[PDB]
Amino acid sequence: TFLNQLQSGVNRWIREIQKVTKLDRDPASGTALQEISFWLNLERALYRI
Amino acid sequence: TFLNQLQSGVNRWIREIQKVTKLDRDPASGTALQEISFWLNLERALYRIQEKRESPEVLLTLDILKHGKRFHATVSFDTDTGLKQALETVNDYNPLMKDFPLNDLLSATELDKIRQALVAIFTHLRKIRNTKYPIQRALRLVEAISRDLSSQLLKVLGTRKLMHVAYEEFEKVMVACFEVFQTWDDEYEKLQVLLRDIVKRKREENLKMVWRINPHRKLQARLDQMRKFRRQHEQLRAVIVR
Amino acid sequence: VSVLQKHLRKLVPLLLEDGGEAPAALEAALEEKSALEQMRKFLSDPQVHTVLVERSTLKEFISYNINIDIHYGVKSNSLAFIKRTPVIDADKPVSSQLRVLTLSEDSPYETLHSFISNAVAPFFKSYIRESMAPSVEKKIAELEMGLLHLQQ
Amino acid sequence: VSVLQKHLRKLVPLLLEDGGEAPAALEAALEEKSALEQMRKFLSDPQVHTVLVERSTLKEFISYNINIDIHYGVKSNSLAFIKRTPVIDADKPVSSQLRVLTLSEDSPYETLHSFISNAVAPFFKSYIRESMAPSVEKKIAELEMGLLHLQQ
Repeated sequence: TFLNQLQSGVNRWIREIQKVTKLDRDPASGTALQEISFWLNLERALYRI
Repeated sequence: TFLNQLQSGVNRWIREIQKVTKLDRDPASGTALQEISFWLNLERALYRIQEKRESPEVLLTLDILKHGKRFHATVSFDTDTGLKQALETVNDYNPLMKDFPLNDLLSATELDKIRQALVAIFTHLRKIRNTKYPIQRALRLVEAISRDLSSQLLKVLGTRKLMHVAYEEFEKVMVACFEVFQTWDDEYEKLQVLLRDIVKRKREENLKMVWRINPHRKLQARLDQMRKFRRQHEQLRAVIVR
Repeated sequence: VSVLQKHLRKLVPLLLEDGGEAPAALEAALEEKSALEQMRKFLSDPQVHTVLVERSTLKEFISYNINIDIHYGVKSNSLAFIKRTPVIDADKPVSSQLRVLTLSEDSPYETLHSFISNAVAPFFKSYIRESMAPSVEKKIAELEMGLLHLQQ
Repeated sequence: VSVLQKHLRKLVPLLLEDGGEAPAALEAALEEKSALEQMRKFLSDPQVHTVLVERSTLKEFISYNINIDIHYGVKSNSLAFIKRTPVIDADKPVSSQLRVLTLSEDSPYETLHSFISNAVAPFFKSYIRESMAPSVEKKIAELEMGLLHLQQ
């Protein structure tokens, strides 16, 4: 049970890290400032993850 | 085969009645007159579906389906049709959809014509509340009358060039636009009062009616500001001359 | 198309008909080679991902044509599959790549208005709440209200 | 109620699993009194439209509970059964007056983004080709981009 909980929690933590580090600028959503803000937030989230 | 034919005929009649009742002619569809006409069309469709169901051929088909064990098919056709609801709605909206105060207000873009059309819209809302028309229907009639009055005032102002009028012409145009907006608001209030009377008559069902008003006051305020500014411009020209 | 044919053999009669096994209308529609061609195109071709099936009653004689595109009419039990995927996998079920749905026998305009009001906009709203979407929902509601006003 | 349970047995198992009927986990989920009341409310009241039945596998045990609400549980393979009719009548159409929406076992963000891209936007494109619709399509594109950004 501990090992299965560890696997599930590792999956959840990896998902949280990817969600933090994946909110980048969309290909057609937003302007240059919005894309740059998405890229900077993705950089911070990638460092944290 | 004949029992299935009777059951399928009952089900198809129910589906046709449900489709006829689905086209709700709400007051949002157009002005108050447009909502009344849509309600009349929906009531006419419901009455036609009810006549088609209650015709002797429909009765014979229903009897054949019932004798053939198609009680479920007959019940589905009866429940999906809503012929009694359609007939009641036609009877209720007949004494409310006939009146055309919103069109009168739209045609009478002037102050007196707008006041008369708004009064007509309020009276139509009161008559619909007296009839089986909803209190929301009467409020929508008043609101459509007010919106038609505002649109007529805007169209008349665009035709006459009241924004770029002279001193006296612009003052009269601003007064007329303010009067049109006020008459539209008063007609919406009268339609809401008729709808409130209907809702009081139907307190279990009719929860309330909207304030309606018109859809102008801002145009009237701007026109009054323009007239005051023109008077100030004339006074300042006199002062500079002195 | 084996799972695709299996789904239309039982779920469609449970949806388009009163329930149970397929009636003679669906049997004749599948017996028409156009339904088989549409099923084969849906299973093999990814570009073509549309098909229809109908089990109606016409005054009752049933003469229905099943095509490779979504169709609907009046007093007919049409059924079309919403294929979100282009093709069907061999390991997965063939019907698992096509969301089969049966049409109603009521008026298609009012039914389509209700479906736009509470089927696509509700899905977008549910996705947003689980999380643009409100704008698409408002556009769908405006289209439904305009359709109701035009029909009235 | 019983009709909703039968519809979920004949639909969700063909959607969540490879095909079949309600399993012991699905039957036990539908056998809950609160779940039965929720199914009756969905099959009777018009307010309740989406019906969720999940065939879950918790670390891979087959034990699930049915409810009116839809939540992203542990490998909860929910299946949204959105009903179009006010009630699920035995004689009148019920499944044709309803639909089946498939939800993934995990969180539905990626599946919802894919559905918005290729089953909502493509459906709007097909409707426009057959023809507020462009506003709905553009808003759907913006919402799909936002959903992709949120899932990522």
